[PDB]
Amino acid sequence: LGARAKESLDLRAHLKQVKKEDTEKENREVGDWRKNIDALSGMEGRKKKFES
Amino acid sequence: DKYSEALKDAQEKLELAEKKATDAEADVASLNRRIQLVEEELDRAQERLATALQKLE
Repeated sequence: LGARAKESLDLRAHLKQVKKEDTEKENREVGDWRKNIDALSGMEGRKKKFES
Repeated sequence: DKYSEALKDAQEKLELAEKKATDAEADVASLNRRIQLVEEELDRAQERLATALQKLE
């Protein structure tokens, strides 16, 4: 019985570990980066173009 | 004679008044453009603040 249980759980843990490997490789470089809008106060009012 | 001297004084006054009018009109236009810029910028600040408060929630 212990052998049956070990074989089943070992196969399960082998698939579990192969699944972990992908997460181990990278974990953050999949998300995009920050580019929020803020500041810009110092820019001038009479734009060099007429969309002012 | 009196009307001639009065005309000179009135006309020089006109020139200076016109020059001040042109100066101040250009200043007003520049200020209007700048306050438009600052108003829209304040609007930008508002939307981004809203985004931050919803994301934080």
